[PDB]
Amino acid sequence: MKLILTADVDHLGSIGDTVEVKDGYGRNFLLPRGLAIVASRGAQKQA
Amino acid sequence: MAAVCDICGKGPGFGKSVSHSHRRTSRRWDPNIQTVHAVTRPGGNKKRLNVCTSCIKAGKITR
RNA sequence: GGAGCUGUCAACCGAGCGUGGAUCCGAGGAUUUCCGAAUGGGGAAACCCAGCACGAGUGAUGUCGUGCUACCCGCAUCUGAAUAUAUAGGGUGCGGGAGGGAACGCGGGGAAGUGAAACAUCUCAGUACCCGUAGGAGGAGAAAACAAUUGUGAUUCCGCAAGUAGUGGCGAGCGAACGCGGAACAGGCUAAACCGCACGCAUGGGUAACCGGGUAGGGGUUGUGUGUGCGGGGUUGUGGG
RNA sequence: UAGACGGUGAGAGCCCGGUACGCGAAAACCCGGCACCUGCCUAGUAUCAAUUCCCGAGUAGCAGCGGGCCCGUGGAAUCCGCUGUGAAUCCGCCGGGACCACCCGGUAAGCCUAAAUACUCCUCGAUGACCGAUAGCGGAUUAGUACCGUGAGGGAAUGGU
RNA sequence: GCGGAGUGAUCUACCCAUGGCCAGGGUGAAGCGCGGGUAAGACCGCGUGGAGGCCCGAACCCACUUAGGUUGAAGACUGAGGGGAUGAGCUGUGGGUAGGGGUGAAAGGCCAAUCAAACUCCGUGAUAGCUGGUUCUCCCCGAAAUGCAUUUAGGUGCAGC
RNA sequence: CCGUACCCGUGUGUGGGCGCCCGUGACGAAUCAGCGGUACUAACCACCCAAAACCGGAUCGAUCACUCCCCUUCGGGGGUG
RNA sequence: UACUAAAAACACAGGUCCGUGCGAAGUCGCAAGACGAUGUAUACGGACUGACGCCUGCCCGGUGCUGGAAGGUUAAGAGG
RNA sequence: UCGGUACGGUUUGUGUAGGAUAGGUGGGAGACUGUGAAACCUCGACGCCAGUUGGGGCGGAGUCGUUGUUGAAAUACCACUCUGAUCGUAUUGGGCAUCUAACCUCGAACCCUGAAUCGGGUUUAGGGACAGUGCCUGGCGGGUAGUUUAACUGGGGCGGU
RNA sequence: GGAGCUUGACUGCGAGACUUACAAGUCAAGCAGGGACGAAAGUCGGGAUUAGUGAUCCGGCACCCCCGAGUGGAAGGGGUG
Repeated sequence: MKLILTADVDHLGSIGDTVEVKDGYGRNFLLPRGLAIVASRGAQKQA
Repeated sequence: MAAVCDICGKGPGFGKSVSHSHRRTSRRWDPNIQTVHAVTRPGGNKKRLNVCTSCIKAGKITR
């Protein structure tokens, strides 16, 4: 699952850095909290 | 826990079980339906939803 | 339409009607107890007992008459708890449904008997039966198809190809297509790049090249991107936008 | 243009009701002509370059367990469903019977689509080298009655002055 | 006899809730009281009182021997004798369990007179190497019961006639 | 039906009684200020701990540093100060 | 054992053995959900035997149960 | 933590060789010492105490090299050389532990129920990436289902064929 | 029975018969190739003959381009042992 990280996470890194999620960590941890977004066109919004 | 997918209509398949001797009998291929809570917005009520895994991969994904 | 009627079963009586158009035949219309999907609630169906409103009645309770009130789905819409948004739910209002229907069809389910001189594989059969769900017919459909260089150019249905090729404890038996020849032949609409709106989310909250392109000025103001939905555009294979 | 059947006291063209044939619609209703009503369109065609973008996504394809296709898992295509992995947007994709290359055909993963076709409970008309009351549906007669069975259901016989 | 879809627990099997009945006699337990003894007891003899899957014996309920009936008065009875009869009881009302399943103090019985898998219908016009029946006549001709093979010797195939 | 009873409900009035409005009987608070509980608690006090920092005795060692005598192969010790 | 057999059959009390630590095991149900039980190891379920008295001997080799997992064998999958 | 795989990487066992503890060796037999040394020592590895090797003083500047006595080197620049062992390093999995975040909780409290012990939800407490559930696969499996279980036969059976 | 050399314990055919329900079995002079034996003429297509075995389907091995799902190949199939 490719997300754009919006808040610092030790597992992944800094805001907007990268993503290497094992398909589910984001599904039930990040997305409920709002710590990252779906990398659809946020890659365009960011760059 | 093989109920028809609430958001697709995916039901179970019916067919045969070919044994070694080709002797047919009746079996059922239930879809892998898992129990999740239903959320429509941030901080939602978490109702309940019996949903297929393909939608867990993409669709009404809450937690 | 026209001179006789009061139905029939079974027809003996009585009493009336009929040229002013009876009886009778056809259409429309009103009425239409009670039950039944049965729907105000209940229930040994054809029973019982209620609520609301309008109205009738009594010296006054009783009583009566006519409407309304099942459930569910969807739509509109108010409030929208538990906790703060908020939602589920609740409330109001507006539409539809259930059940029947001889046969036919579609989708889904799915035996045995029998045959195989036993018998499981196979068959009988995707039959009998069942469930869903319509229609007057349905379903299917407008090529990500056939053939293999004569090339054809949506579907369906009948007859050939044929009981062939082939498939099967190569046993019982099952059983195509290509193509030819007929009935009938109509093919049309959306998504998307993009453009412009409404709304949603960040940034710039004044630097935005936005405000119709551009010419020359102007304001420096919500520029930009991105999510939902609306409107244009486009819908095709010698590829088209 | 009436010899179709039938009825009438025994076998009817000319006795009757009828047929042939020709008339006949206030009111309702199906089809149908016309008007209103309704609704689409201020052109995208011609040309060229292809640097840019699109052409149906948890889908197709692949592997696994099955159905069905002449095709019983066999070397097994294509089609369908289930579970995990999980593509592309035309220098693409699918198919042409494992499969690779070349060639060819065609562009899936959205929708609607009349005709040819299947059936007659039921309603007029018509026929029949079909029976004529132990036959025809069981039901020409109080018929799915009487009757049997707690019930699902079973299920009679009787015509002629 | 198999299968599918249905029907039935009003007789019967079992259970839950609610009621009634179980005449009348008899023996006479625990506990209690009295008196004796004993330190206190064990303990003994009386009385009250009245328990028992107790006794005898009617209704009720079972159905043991024998006689009878046996095309029966009756699709399971009767007469005369028997057992239980305050309990694991009998009985009515209303309710549930339904088929390869139920129930069962178990016998493989009972489930609408039938149960080693109930009944009606549907598939069904099922099947059967076996039995049974096959409707009028004439004329000519005229067999075998033998071999080979059989999941076969009571059938069939080829050959022979 | 004769005679004698009983429960629910409606009303007609008859009279007495209650309260309703007025009134009236009864019930009935604590804020403001003084005092006590020391409850919290500045300052301050009792117990003991680190009693911080600093000073001191002892202890040895295969540590190091200054000195005595003996040994040497020149590289360490001994009792010690 | 209605409708030929009421018994030397059945059944209970008692006695053993096995299972279950609780929406328990078992059973009915595809699952849900019930019973078991508004209970719970001195309870409950299953099997054999059948008051009381005396007693209940030896063998774990076979076939089952239970515990272990040295070692062998051992599918799919991963890998290939 | 471990495994396994790979990598920047190296290294290791007395028949007989005896101043080369080498199953095997070379894009060829000097890197270097004077491009701040061997060696005597030490002991890390080695360590059966053979001497490879350096953990380390040295020596402050070669014992050596086709010196040959192994197989021809005294593996020194060079090729990764049966590479035990092994630095860490790409990968990978297992196992284990911990953690909470999906998920479960007929565990509690509150609420739409003032008509509810079902259900659904909020918050809290506790289990926990387990279990369960779907796919695939192996195994146990008369609890259940469909059939077979031969014939001849001096009747059948046993026996024998 | 004994001995020398040898592999005909062959290939491609086989008129014509017996036997028999059928399948199946049995015998075959003789022809061609090529060759062992034999001086030659000639014999030999297993054992002195009669038993020493088992149909069909499916599958496997070697070989023969026989076909090859558009084509060229391939798979698979086909043919002989």
